[PDB]
Amino acid sequence: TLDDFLEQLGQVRNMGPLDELLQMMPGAGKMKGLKNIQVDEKQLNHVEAIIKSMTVLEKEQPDIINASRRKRIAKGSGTSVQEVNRLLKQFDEMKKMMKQMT
Amino acid sequence: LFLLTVCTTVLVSGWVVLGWME
RNA sequence: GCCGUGCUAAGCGGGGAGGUAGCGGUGCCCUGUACCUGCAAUCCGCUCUAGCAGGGCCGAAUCCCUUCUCGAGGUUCGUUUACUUUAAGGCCUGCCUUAAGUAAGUGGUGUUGACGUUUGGGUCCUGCGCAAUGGGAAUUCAUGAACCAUGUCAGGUCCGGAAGGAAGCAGCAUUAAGUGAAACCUCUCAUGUGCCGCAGGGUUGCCUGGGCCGAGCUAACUGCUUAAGUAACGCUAGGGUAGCGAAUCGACAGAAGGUGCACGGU
Repeated sequence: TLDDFLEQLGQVRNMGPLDELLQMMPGAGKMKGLKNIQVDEKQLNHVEAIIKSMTVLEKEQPDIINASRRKRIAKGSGTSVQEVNRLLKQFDEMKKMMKQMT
Repeated sequence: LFLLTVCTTVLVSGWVVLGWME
């Protein structure tokens, strides 16, 4: 859920240098992908604000988040709307990859 | 095992931040 | 005529009833055995009178005919008596459906006096009226809202060099939305809550039981009595049948009489 997504971005900022993993310790580059470009991010990080605006119910069941709920979340994070819709699509592909492996 | 799980989670978060096509 | 030897006729069962215009037979019955065969029942062969045809036995006669007597039986009509079948006719009789009244057997209830004396319980139907208390709400406490209440909104977010604003989520009140807990105060509907307000139907038409006083009603199942109703089982007419009678035909037994011819001898 979104409470877990923020924790992953929060732990990335906590333990991440030069987008490590990606040879952060040598530091030259260094971006692990290459790359970088960051790769993420000055906007993926905001990702934290969108999940923060959600309720406890909305976080536990993201399938309940529709038009009237989205419009409320966007106004509380000062977003729109395409940036939040991007974060949720990325999270959907993550759980598909998590259940398939470990 | 727990440590491994944590690492995996972190990786997933990083990927999300990067963004990528479906 | 008396004797000897022959032949003919007759005969070799009859009767009753029906039928046929009769007279017969075949058939049915009555008496007996008393020759044979062809015909006879939509009757058939006849019509005087004889069964048609054909054949065998006996012969004038105790064994041929006639008549009286006796009487097995056929038929018909009528009465008294018994049985069977069928139908009217009716309070003899079975039975519908019954009116009135009373007696005993049983229950019961109430009609008269229902006076009068006793009591308990119950009823108990219609209709309206009402409160009760039985249910449904305000109310109250508790709780109580990511996004589309609110109050208070830490922390992230934005505008900005600052002073000051923007978006307003988590959380926590109260209140919407609700939720839970019980009950005064508040609304609403009402059951033996009261029959408390009353009317009508019986205010005694009752329901029930018990102690009672002469009729009563009811089961009128039984008794007596009187009056109605259907028809046959038990009653009356016709038919058949037995003990009765009349009529008319008649087997059988028995009595009285009548029935020929040829030749030879004399």
